Amino acid sequence: YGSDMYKYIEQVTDTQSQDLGKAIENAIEQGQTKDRQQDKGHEEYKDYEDTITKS
Amino acid sequence: LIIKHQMKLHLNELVDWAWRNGVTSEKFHSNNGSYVIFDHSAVVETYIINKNDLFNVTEEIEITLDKPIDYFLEKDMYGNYREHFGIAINDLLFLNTTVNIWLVNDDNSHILIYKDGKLIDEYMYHQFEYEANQNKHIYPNNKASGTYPHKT
Repeated sequence: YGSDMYKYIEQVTDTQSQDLGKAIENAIEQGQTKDRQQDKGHEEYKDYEDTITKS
Repeated sequence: LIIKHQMKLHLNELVDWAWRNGVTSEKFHSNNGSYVIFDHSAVVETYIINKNDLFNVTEEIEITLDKPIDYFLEKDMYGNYREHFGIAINDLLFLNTTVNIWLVNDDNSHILIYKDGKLIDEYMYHQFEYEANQNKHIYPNNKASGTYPHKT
Protein backbone atom coordinates (compact mmCIF):
# COMPACT_ATOMS: atom_id res chain seq x y z
CA TYR A 1 0.00 0.00 0.00
CA GLY A 2 0.98 3.66 -0.02
CA SER A 3 3.07 5.57 -2.52
CA ASP A 4 6.28 3.56 -2.08
CA MET A 5 4.74 0.74 -4.13
CA TYR A 6 5.32 2.76 -7.30
CA LYS A 7 9.07 2.51 -6.72
CA TYR A 8 8.82 -1.27 -7.04
CA ILE A 9 6.41 -1.04 -9.98
CA GLU A 10 9.03 0.56 -12.24
CA GLN A 11 12.50 -0.69 -11.33
CA VAL A 12 14.15 2.28 -9.61
CA THR A 13 17.82 2.24 -8.62
CA ASP A 14 19.05 5.00 -6.31
CA THR A 15 22.82 5.41 -6.45
CA GLN A 16 24.96 7.71 -4.32
CA SER A 17 28.67 8.33 -3.90
CA GLN A 18 31.16 10.57 -2.14
CA ASP A 19 34.89 10.94 -2.78
CA LEU A 20 36.96 12.95 -0.30
CA GLY A 21 40.55 13.56 -1.35
CA LYS A 22 43.58 15.07 0.36
CA ALA A 23 47.05 15.69 -1.02
CA ILE A 24 50.12 17.50 0.31
CA GLU A 25 53.26 17.89 -1.82
CA ASN A 26 56.48 19.34 -0.42
CA ALA A 27 59.41 20.18 -2.70
CA ILE A 28 62.82 21.52 -1.67
CA GLU A 29 65.26 22.69 -4.35
CA GLN A 30 68.85 23.83 -3.82
CA GLY A 31 71.28 25.09 -6.44
CA GLN A 32 74.90 26.24 -6.60
CA THR A 33 76.77 28.01 -9.40
CA LYS A 34 80.46 28.78 -9.85
CA ASP A 35 81.90 30.84 -12.71
CA ARG A 36 85.43 31.93 -13.60
CA GLN A 37 86.47 34.28 -16.41
CA GLN A 38 90.04 35.05 -17.47
CA ASP A 39 90.82 37.44 -20.32
CA LYS A 40 93.91 38.83 -22.02
CA GLY A 41 94.25 41.86 -24.27
CA HIS A 42 97.07 43.30 -26.35
CA GLU A 43 97.03 45.99 -29.03
CA GLU A 44 99.85 47.82 -30.80
CA TYR A 45 99.84 50.55 -33.44
CA LYS A 46 102.06 52.74 -35.63
CA ASP A 47 101.40 56.04 -37.41
CA TYR A 48 103.29 58.35 -39.77
CA GLU A 49 102.16 61.68 -41.19
CA ASP A 50 104.38 64.11 -43.10
CA THR A 51 103.29 67.70 -43.77
CA ILE A 52 105.12 69.95 -46.25
CA THR A 53 104.06 73.60 -46.57
CA LYS A 54 104.91 76.45 -48.93
CA SER A 55 104.06 80.12 -48.42
CA LEU B 1 43.42 22.81 29.78
CA ILE B 2 41.43 25.75 31.16
CA ILE B 3 43.25 29.06 31.66
CA LYS B 4 41.92 31.91 33.77
CA HIS B 5 42.38 35.31 32.12
CA GLN B 6 41.69 38.45 34.16
CA MET B 7 41.23 41.66 32.19
CA LYS B 8 39.94 45.21 32.51
CA LEU B 9 37.27 46.26 30.02
CA HIS B 10 35.50 49.50 29.22
CA LEU B 11 31.70 49.65 29.29
CA ASN B 12 31.31 48.66 25.63
CA GLU B 13 33.74 45.76 25.92
CA LEU B 14 32.13 44.63 29.18
CA VAL B 15 28.65 44.68 27.64
CA ASP B 16 29.86 42.77 24.59
CA TRP B 17 31.65 40.15 26.70
CA ALA B 18 28.64 39.75 28.99
CA TRP B 19 26.24 39.23 26.09
CA ARG B 20 28.53 36.78 24.29
CA ASN B 21 29.19 34.74 27.46
CA GLY B 22 25.62 34.80 28.76
CA VAL B 23 25.17 36.24 32.25
CA THR B 24 21.72 35.78 33.74
CA SER B 25 22.07 38.25 36.61
CA GLU B 26 25.15 39.97 38.03
CA LYS B 27 26.49 43.38 39.10
CA PHE B 28 29.86 44.55 37.76
CA HIS B 29 31.75 47.22 39.70
CA SER B 30 34.29 49.46 38.00
CA ASN B 31 37.60 51.10 38.81
CA ASN B 32 35.94 54.35 39.88
CA GLY B 33 33.01 52.89 41.81
CA SER B 34 30.43 52.97 39.03
CA TYR B 35 28.48 49.76 38.48
CA VAL B 36 26.31 48.11 35.84
CA ILE B 37 23.64 45.54 36.75
CA PHE B 38 22.59 42.78 34.36
CA ASP B 39 19.22 41.19 35.10
CA HIS B 40 17.86 38.43 32.85
CA SER B 41 20.78 39.11 30.46
CA ALA B 42 19.49 42.67 29.95
CA VAL B 43 21.09 45.87 31.21
CA VAL B 44 18.81 47.36 33.85
CA GLU B 45 20.57 49.87 36.10
CA THR B 46 23.83 51.73 35.51
CA TYR B 47 25.39 54.24 37.89
CA ILE B 48 27.26 57.28 36.61
CA ILE B 49 29.76 55.61 34.28
CA ASN B 50 32.42 57.82 32.72
CA LYS B 51 34.61 57.01 29.76
CA ASN B 52 37.80 55.02 30.47
CA ASP B 53 36.14 53.30 33.44
CA LEU B 54 37.63 49.83 33.91
CA PHE B 55 35.65 46.74 34.92
CA ASN B 56 37.45 43.60 36.07
CA VAL B 57 36.30 40.36 34.45
CA THR B 58 37.87 36.90 34.42
CA GLU B 59 37.21 34.64 31.44
CA GLU B 60 38.25 31.02 30.96
CA ILE B 61 40.00 30.16 27.70
CA GLU B 62 40.31 26.41 27.24
CA ILE B 63 42.89 25.01 24.82
CA THR B 64 41.88 21.66 23.35
CA LEU B 65 42.52 19.90 20.06
CA ASP B 66 38.83 19.63 19.17
CA LYS B 67 37.71 23.22 19.85
CA PRO B 68 38.72 26.17 17.65
CA ILE B 69 41.65 28.41 18.50
CA ASP B 70 41.45 32.04 17.42
CA TYR B 71 45.05 32.48 16.23
CA PHE B 72 47.82 29.90 16.10
CA LEU B 73 51.08 29.25 14.26
CA GLU B 74 52.04 25.84 12.87
CA LYS B 75 55.43 24.52 11.79
CA ASP B 76 55.54 21.61 9.35
CA MET B 77 58.18 18.90 9.56
CA TYR B 78 59.68 20.21 6.32
CA GLY B 79 60.28 23.70 7.72
CA ASN B 80 57.27 25.72 6.61
CA TYR B 81 55.57 28.18 8.95
CA ARG B 82 51.87 28.93 8.50
CA GLU B 83 49.25 30.78 10.53
CA HIS B 84 45.62 29.73 11.03
CA PHE B 85 42.73 31.82 12.35
CA GLY B 86 39.70 30.44 14.15
CA ILE B 87 39.99 26.73 13.33
CA ALA B 88 40.56 23.75 15.59
CA ILE B 89 43.92 21.99 15.66
CA ASN B 90 42.33 18.78 14.39
CA ASP B 91 40.84 20.75 11.48
CA LEU B 92 44.24 20.80 9.75
CA LEU B 93 44.22 18.60 6.66
CA PHE B 94 47.48 16.80 7.51
CA LEU B 95 48.15 17.05 11.23
CA ASN B 96 50.69 14.26 10.68
CA THR B 97 53.31 16.65 9.30
CA THR B 98 52.79 19.34 11.95
CA VAL B 99 55.58 19.47 14.53
CA ASN B 100 54.90 22.51 16.72
CA ILE B 101 51.90 24.78 17.28
CA TRP B 102 52.13 28.08 19.18
CA LEU B 103 49.16 30.14 20.33
CA VAL B 104 49.30 33.85 19.47
CA ASN B 105 48.30 36.44 22.07
CA ASP B 106 47.81 39.67 20.06
CA ASP B 107 51.09 40.92 21.54
CA ASN B 108 53.04 39.03 18.86
CA SER B 109 54.08 36.66 21.67
CA HIS B 110 53.99 32.93 20.92
CA ILE B 111 53.22 30.33 23.60
CA LEU B 112 53.93 26.70 22.80
CA ILE B 113 50.81 24.55 23.13
CA TYR B 114 51.53 21.60 20.84
CA LYS B 115 54.85 19.77 20.71
CA ASP B 116 56.01 16.19 20.14
CA GLY B 117 52.54 15.17 18.98
CA LYS B 118 50.73 16.02 22.23
CA LEU B 119 49.27 19.06 23.93
CA ILE B 120 51.29 20.95 26.52
CA ASP B 121 50.04 20.36 30.06
CA GLU B 122 48.65 23.19 32.16
CA TYR B 123 51.74 23.87 34.27
CA MET B 124 54.18 23.94 31.37
CA TYR B 125 51.70 26.28 29.69
CA HIS B 126 51.81 28.59 32.71
CA GLN B 127 55.61 28.50 32.57
CA PHE B 128 55.59 29.37 28.87
CA GLU B 129 53.00 32.12 29.42
CA TYR B 130 55.30 33.75 31.97
CA GLU B 131 58.30 33.05 29.74
CA ALA B 132 57.04 34.30 26.36
CA ASN B 133 57.00 38.06 27.05
CA GLN B 134 59.27 38.74 30.00
CA ASN B 135 60.55 42.23 29.16
CA LYS B 136 57.20 43.72 28.21
CA HIS B 137 57.11 47.36 29.31
CA ILE B 138 53.62 48.87 29.28
CA TYR B 139 53.18 52.62 28.91
CA PRO B 140 52.33 54.21 32.28
CA ASN B 141 49.38 56.58 31.93
CA ASN B 142 46.93 57.69 34.62
CA LYS B 143 43.96 60.03 34.27
CA ALA B 144 41.34 60.12 37.02
CA SER B 145 38.46 60.84 34.61
CA GLY B 146 36.07 61.44 37.48
CA THR B 147 35.17 63.35 40.62
CA TYR B 148 32.64 62.68 43.40
CA PRO B 149 29.45 63.22 41.37
CA HIS B 150 27.23 64.60 44.12
CA LYS B 151 27.25 68.04 45.70
CA THR B 152 28.17 66.87 49.25
